[PDB]
Amino acid sequence: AESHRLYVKGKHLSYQRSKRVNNPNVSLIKIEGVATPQDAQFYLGKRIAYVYRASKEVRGSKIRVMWGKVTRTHGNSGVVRATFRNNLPAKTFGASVRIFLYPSNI
Amino acid sequence: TAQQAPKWYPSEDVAAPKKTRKAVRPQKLRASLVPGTVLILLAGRFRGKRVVYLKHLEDNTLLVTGPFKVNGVPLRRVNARYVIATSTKVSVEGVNVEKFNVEYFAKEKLTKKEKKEANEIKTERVEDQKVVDKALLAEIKKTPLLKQYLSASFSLKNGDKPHLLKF
Amino acid sequence: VEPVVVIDGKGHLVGRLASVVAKQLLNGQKIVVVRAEELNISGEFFRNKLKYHDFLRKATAFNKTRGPFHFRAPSRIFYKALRGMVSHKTARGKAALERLKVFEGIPPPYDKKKRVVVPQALRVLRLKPGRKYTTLGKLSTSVGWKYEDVVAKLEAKRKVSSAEYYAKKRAFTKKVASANATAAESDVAKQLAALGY
Amino acid sequence: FNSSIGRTAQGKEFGVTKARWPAKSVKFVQGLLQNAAANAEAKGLDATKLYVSHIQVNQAPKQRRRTYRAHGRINKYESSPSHIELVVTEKEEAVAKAAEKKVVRLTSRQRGRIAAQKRIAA
Amino acid sequence: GIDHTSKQHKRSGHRTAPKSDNVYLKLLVKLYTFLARRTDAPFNKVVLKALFLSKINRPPV
Amino acid sequence: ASLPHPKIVKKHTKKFKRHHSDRYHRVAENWRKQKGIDSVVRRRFRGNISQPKIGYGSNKKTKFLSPSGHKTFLVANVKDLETLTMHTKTYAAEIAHNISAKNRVVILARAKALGIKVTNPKGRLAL
RNA sequence: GAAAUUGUUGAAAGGGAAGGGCAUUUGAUCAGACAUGGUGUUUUGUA
RNA sequence: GAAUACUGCCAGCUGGGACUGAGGACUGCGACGUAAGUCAAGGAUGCUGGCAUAAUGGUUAUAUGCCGCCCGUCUUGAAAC
RNA sequence: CCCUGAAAAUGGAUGGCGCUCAAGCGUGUUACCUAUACUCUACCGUCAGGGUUGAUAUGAUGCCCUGACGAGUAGGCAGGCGUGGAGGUCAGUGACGAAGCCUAGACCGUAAGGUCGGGUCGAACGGCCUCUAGUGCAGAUCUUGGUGGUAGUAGCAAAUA
RNA sequence: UUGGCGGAAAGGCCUUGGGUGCUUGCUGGCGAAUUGCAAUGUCAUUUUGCGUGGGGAUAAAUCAUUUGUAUACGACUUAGA
Ligand SMILES: [Mg+2]
Ligand SMILES: [Mg+2]
Repeated sequence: AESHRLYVKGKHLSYQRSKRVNNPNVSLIKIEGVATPQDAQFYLGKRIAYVYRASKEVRGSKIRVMWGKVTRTHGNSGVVRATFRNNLPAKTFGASVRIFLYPSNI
Repeated sequence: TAQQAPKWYPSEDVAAPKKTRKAVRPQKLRASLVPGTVLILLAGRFRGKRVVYLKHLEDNTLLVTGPFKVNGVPLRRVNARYVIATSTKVSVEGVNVEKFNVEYFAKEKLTKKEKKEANEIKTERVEDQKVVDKALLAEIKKTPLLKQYLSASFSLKNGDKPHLLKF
Repeated sequence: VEPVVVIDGKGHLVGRLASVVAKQLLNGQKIVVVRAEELNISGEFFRNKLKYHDFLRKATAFNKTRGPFHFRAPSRIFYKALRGMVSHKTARGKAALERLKVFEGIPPPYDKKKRVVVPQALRVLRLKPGRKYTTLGKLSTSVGWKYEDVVAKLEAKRKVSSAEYYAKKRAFTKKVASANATAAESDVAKQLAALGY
Repeated sequence: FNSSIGRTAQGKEFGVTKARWPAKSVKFVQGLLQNAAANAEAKGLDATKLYVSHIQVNQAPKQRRRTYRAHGRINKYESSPSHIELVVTEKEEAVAKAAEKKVVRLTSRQRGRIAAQKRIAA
Repeated sequence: GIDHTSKQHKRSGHRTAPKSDNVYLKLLVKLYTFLARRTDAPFNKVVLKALFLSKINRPPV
Repeated sequence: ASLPHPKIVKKHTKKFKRHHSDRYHRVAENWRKQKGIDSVVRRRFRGNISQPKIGYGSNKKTKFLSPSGHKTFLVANVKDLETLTMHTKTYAAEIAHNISAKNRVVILARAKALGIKVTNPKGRLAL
């Protein structure tokens, strides 16, 4: 067809933070479509990929991926907490990111 | 001397590990996976394609087929955590899937010397595929539009919420 | 969900719209706000004129040129209210603010596009009926904006052209609705009705 | 080293405003340039492709005198001399080409994808 | 935080393993620490503690 | 070829540097504790440099081990090298910096015969 | 033949200082493990 | 004559998610079993894939998010005009 | 509750933007955010309580088991790192290159520090057990010596040319 | 390709005619495997350079000299085949 998307779009909002101290080890993700923790409970444990590009070709590609997963819900509005192998570079606040449907329970 | 000595040397004998208590009970699959279910492949080379599930294998994998005449997916095994069990059900009674096992799919592992600088199929595999898919498509021809459904790919459109969608 | 969101600023409250839009930019949504002369501020016109005069008094004593700049256009008043809510002195704030452009009227890039509203910042949905409000264009031309009438003339011309568009669109959609109704009650129509479409 | 010197129109060639005419420095530098051209023709160079490839100036040891200031004080009056060196070379052709081999590492999935593309197209 | 009712990390204040470097005294305290550990008689513990003592705590008899 | 060990973890892989060693050239970056009465580093304010303490100490099963898994032992000649004959899987030899090349070839030959790992088998070598 | 301080070359950043801490992107640069004993001799210098 | 709400209990069942795997022959307390034995019972094992190299990682420069006032001294109190 | 009463000097502060059935005031119910605090786990150290001379191989100040604890100026104590020189030892290193110096190269230690590779260089130096002291610097309007910014700046204008 | 309309930042919208390709509106035939149980598994647009081969066009500014409607110096205003 014309669409081939097998993931859900999301936005990298910020790190986990207090009013004046942030914590880069936990990122905050807005998954689009979900507006409550009860709907966000479907997406727990799903893999997340941040997909970006670079000028230098490394192993056949100019596209590099950072992997992570959803761990828990955050707040009352469907924001989730996500942890990555290496933390997200904080210039990606507001950048798009992919939530895959695996590991599936359905 | 440059360094004097250590007064005691540590022993070089490696100890044995303790006797473990982790036996292997078999995998308890989720309830939506019954044989004959149409699955959607979430990842892999054939991602977004709808296949039919036949047999639960020994290494917790699912035996699936396209059929190969419909969408070009051969006889294959997939992971149960990388599929979506749709509610669409066909009957796979009349297919002899006990031939396939974990030794049926062997990669014939490659040596470190054989490096592909720049750049085939088992005849047993191809007539096994031809035996099973002609038994599947006879069950496919009963209810309408299943051949078209299995040939078409799955993809998420704008406005599709997977937490609200029923498959 | 959208590449660019075009917001019709008419009938909106300035602070509530700015707090919606600033969070949208910080999340990464591109926003363009049109018809900035029709924003509303709650309160009397005399109260908001006194507020702007209190703001207008404030300037650097030894050199007025480096003081706070008192911008007079309604779009720049909205930009001031929004820059107050974005942390504009950082690179993240600058990158957010470059996803925004605010206009008086609807310019020709956006007069053929779709305008949306924000229902949690609409005056008729937020204020109690009876409370007094202002129009940002009237306040801005009271404090020194020079282009209130040329925007009105351009908006009159644009509305005439848009009504000429809408008459043809309404005639076409009535033809399409007539054909859909006559091509309903067939077998595919009843099967789609059973399946929910 | 240009703070509080005068401004001039002849810096428009170099996009500056502050420029001067250091006659003694020009005399010493052009004497060294003449000597280097003489060394080049003695060595047997082309004498038409020469450009000044290297030049540097750094500080020699100072030469000190005395200055007499009010209320009977002494201060220094020091000359800051120079060490100058320069190298003229012939302007040659393009330098080099034929960079590194850049051996590639591909996974089995990448190799299967490239083989699939090569099969699926011509 | 703990509301401590005592001084944390304090030594017991009783001298063990005597401060002398006499090798025969160290052999004697090795023998008597074996005896005090395993013979379950109070005499061995008493003489083991008396072996640690300094000179002014060992007056002549 | 080393003895099996747990995963080596460094609690603080960054070097502890003296406060204002970046600021002044007279202040070397060898660690000194701030004994000042108003020192923000001594008072442990947020956003300042961290100080060495006993909590950063390495695991006793992991301490003094190279990433290869051995402990470095400095050697000067063949008789010093021969002390690691029965302890090859725990210690690795390192030739001292002041050994000549014609002795270094002898030590490398004897270590290769005895199966001993040398951590610097490239010093003063000519090619 | 050190440092302060300086010249040239190279790399990098720079909207009213610079420098630092935690974390990661990007660029540059770099260490370690990769044999192992092994059924085995498909073997040459026959062990 | 019932139901339901509210509160409380179950040595009732069951689904999803995250972090951790310390220890290293055996010894103990137990459970299921007539027994042999088995086990979730004094701390993780089983199966599989890719790569085997700057890919992970270390160092360093830069960028970004948040934080970070100049040290020493006297002083009740120092970033101190 | 709101309003009058209610006047100060650079321009100005519910923290700012702004907010009017509030994003104000009174009150109630839930959900949610996060401290170096609490719970569980790992690791480091300290303290305490114990086990273990049996043969083989070492270290009994050793090895092992268990539990609790960890802020700190003035100050006290303990264990260590480094320097000049001395007794002993390694029949130590070295003109096939000692010492020193440079090195956004590598390794070890929580740290003081130690080790290696490369460059430069040219004649002595080191590990361990002990002994000894003119033994560790950022400051003292410290001492001696050297060098900056200021800065190609102030200026080089009395006595007729 | 024909005809319009659009100046707020028009740079886009509509329309006439023919060509050409596809059509999943409906019914068929062949292909796909081996990427081995996943690895973004690579499909976008931004700027520049260098080659082709096809058009298009053949300037000024500054220094120096000069002016004094200007001027500390720069700058400004003039003149000069
Ligand atoms: Mg004078
Ligand atoms: Mg320094």
